[PDB]
Amino acid sequence: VQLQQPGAELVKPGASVKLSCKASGYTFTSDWIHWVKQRPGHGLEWIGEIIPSYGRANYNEKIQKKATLTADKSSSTAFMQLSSLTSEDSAVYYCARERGDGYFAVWGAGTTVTVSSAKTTPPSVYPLAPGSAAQTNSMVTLGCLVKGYFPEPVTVTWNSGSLSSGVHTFPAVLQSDLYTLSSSVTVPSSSWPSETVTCNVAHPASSTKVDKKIVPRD
Amino acid sequence: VQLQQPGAELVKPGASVKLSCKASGYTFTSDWIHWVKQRPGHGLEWIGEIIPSYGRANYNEKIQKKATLTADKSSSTAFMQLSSLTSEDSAVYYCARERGDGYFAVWGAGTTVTVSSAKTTPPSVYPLAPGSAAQTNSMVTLGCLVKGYFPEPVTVTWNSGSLSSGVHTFPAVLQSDLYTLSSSVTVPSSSWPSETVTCNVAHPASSTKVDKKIVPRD
Amino acid sequence: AAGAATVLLVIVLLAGSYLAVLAERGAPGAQLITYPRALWWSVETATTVGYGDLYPVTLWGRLVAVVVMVAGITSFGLVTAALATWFVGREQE
Amino acid sequence: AAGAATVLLVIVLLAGSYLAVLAERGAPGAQLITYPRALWWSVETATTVGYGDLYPVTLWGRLVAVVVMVAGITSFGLVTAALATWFVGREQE
Amino acid sequence: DILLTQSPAILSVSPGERVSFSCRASQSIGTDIHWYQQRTNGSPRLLIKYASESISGIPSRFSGSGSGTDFTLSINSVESEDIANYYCQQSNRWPFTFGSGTKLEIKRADAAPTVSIFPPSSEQLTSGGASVVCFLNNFYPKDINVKWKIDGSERQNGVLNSWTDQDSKDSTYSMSSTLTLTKDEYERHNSYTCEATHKTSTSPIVKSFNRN
Amino acid sequence: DILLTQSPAILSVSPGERVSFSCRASQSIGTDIHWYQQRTNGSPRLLIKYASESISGIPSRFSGSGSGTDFTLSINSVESEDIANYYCQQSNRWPFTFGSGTKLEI
Ligand SMILES: [Ba+2]
Ligand SMILES: [K+]
Repeated sequence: VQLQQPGAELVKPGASVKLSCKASGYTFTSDWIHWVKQRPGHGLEWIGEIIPSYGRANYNEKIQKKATLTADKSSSTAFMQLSSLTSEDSAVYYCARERGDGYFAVWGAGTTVTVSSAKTTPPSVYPLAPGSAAQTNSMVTLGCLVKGYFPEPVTVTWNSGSLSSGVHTFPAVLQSDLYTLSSSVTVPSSSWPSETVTCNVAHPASSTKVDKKIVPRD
Repeated sequence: VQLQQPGAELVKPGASVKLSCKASGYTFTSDWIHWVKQRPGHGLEWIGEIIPSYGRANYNEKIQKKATLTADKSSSTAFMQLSSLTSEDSAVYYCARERGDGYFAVWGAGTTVTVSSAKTTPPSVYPLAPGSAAQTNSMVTLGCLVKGYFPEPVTVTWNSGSLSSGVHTFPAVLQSDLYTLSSSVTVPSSSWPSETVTCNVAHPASSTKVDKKIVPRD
Repeated sequence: AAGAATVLLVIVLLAGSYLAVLAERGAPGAQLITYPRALWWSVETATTVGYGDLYPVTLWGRLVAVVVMVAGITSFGLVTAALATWFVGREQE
Repeated sequence: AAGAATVLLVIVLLAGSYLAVLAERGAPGAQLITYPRALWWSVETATTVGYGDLYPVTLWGRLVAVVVMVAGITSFGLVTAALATWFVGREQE
Repeated sequence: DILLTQSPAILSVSPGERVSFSCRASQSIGTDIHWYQQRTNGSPRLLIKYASESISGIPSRFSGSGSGTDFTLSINSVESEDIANYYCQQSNRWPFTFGSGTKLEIKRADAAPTVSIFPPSSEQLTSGGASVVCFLNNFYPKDINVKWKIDGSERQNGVLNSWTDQDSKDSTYSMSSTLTLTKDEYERHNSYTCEATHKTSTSPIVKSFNRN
Repeated sequence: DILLTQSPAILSVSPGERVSFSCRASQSIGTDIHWYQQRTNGSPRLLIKYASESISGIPSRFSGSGSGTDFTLSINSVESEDIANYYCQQSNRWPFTFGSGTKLEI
């Protein structure tokens, strides 16, 4: 991973927050670091650039200038300080490494900021194995159910990524200040349960990842 | 003839083809050779230029780059390689000689490419002399009928071009993977049959040219 | 002298190209903002040409520009001298 | 010397004009693409004028351009010298 | 890619009368436009170069006008040999582009078709087929209604028509009509007729031949 | 702020068939446009740089066309793995801007 930034943050309305971007690889004298913001289902809103070596930063003319950029020349990590937030200020926040020639060659994975006063809850994973009497088609579908987490997001994986064929993780739904989603997978009925299948649910905001094997109904 | 290129080619779909353009006259250091494509009933689609002396070629940005240009500095002949064709790639293909000042002073006659899997058939010329009882107006009309050839085109001439007044060669028609057209001519009823009138049908794709005198009904 | 005033022009043109991007980024409208074309601009400047391609619009940008002209036009008012003497005598013999 | 630095400028301006068309053809947008106006551009360049008529946009195009400026501005930094001495002394006597 | 836009698409006119095709570029190109004439079946052919100057070996009727983004080919008078498609092609910025094309029509005096009926050649029957061809030559306008009849009764099948583009000696049109059958079928009928209802002739022009 | 305008908003097509997203700038920017692909849940990812040149590690289906104010991403054929939002981002005059986005349906 080239550009590296955390998973998700939670801010109370009006409070501040800092955001990181540590970049292994090269750390050129001439490199710039940009930040782009993506409100859900919207375009890419450019916020501002910063040259970490020399130290200068330039922010976006049009937007409400809530942010201020920084760097650490002897750590190869750059920061962004957002001050006094609303829920209009909740979005994904990427960083990008522009060589100086004018495009974003390398992108971070993006940080998910959620400005709310509700509290942080870990998730509750439950396995989803078929009924005790469901005729086994050649392929068999089975998933797991991640219920009651806040805030977004959660990374769902199957056998820790080794099984990544036939998977649909569904969008989360909201209800009384808690989320809920489900994931699916499909294996050959020949190869299960004779091979074991587990679903792993990382939840960055609470720093909790949890595994669950999808056994048959014993 | 200044720019010289063959008559017609037939390519199986997916196959390749090369195309020639030999230029008598001058062969300047500074000359460029262009190629233009004309799908039937359409405009002039510019494909790409090549300077044969120095050797560089530049192709068209927008189109699907199927082609690649070449030259022969000690033969004064230039080539174009079209690779993996469909029937969207069937058209006339001219070459042009641009002096370097930016216009196409000299044009080739154009090559007719036909991408199909049907086979190559020569034509079948039949004479068309009037009936045995058709009152002779001052001028008399008579032609010949070229039937069942593939692929296009055919050059039709009368007495090998010496008689080029009163001639209409008609468009070809298609039917079950074979073509058909007819040509016409008009001479003074005084000057025929006391002068002899023949129609010549060159068909470049099959390398067959065939003559036929239009006698009276003996 | 020989290939000396040469070298200083190169220091001027790189740093000039570099500082221009720093000075011009942040001003809305400037096209002098990527290290490539910033360098071509500093040649365009160190050598009287005035093609109208790129030019500065901030205050500090024009200052970097002046530094180039002086340090350039002077270097180039000496680099072509070298070339002149060199090849003219070369071809003489 | 006499009509010597003259001749080199002419070699530079023709080849420069020639290579510009080769380098600039293929880049979408360039107007430096026909051997006539390519030559006028190389005068426009060998002689500081910067009229803004034509200029290069590819990388190799600007390189051909730099070759002209150096080989030009130096030639012309010597061709006008000849003219100066020549006619000034001519009119003196 | 510079956009060259030739309006109008087609151009009517009466012979001997000035005509001006317009071209209009998406931006300023100066004088680097060039005009090409292309007739039916023929390759293109330069007409005016650099928007005003003329080519050696071009009828002086052709007048090169315009500069900037407006451009005009102009023909001081017209004659029938000028019927062709006309193209403009800029050279000001890479890459060289072309115009949409503009075709030139001629309004002329109406003229009636010359009809000619042709029995299948003796050679043609010897293989295994017989086709009757009927020529409608040199009419105007191009709207003509052909009609076949076998022994007075009307045959609607196995017919192939073909219209020529507007000819460039006279400004008139022509049309053919092959009649595909089999040799076996040709032998068990006697008469074949060819009727053409055209604008000039309320009375339809007819031609026929009998084998027996 | 330069205005990049991607029409159309969405694009239907059948698999294996050429598709061309257009972009159009509020003024002349030369060749300083760049295309980014962004799928569901994923970060953006450069595709074509400087409007014509390609990136090392990009399927050759992607064809960079255009210059001036008209620009065209093009995919010589389509397959199901290309369903994503597509963005253009100019670098000709400060500040760098982005397009509206264009999603690809099959
Ligand atoms: Ba000057
Ligand atoms: K200037």
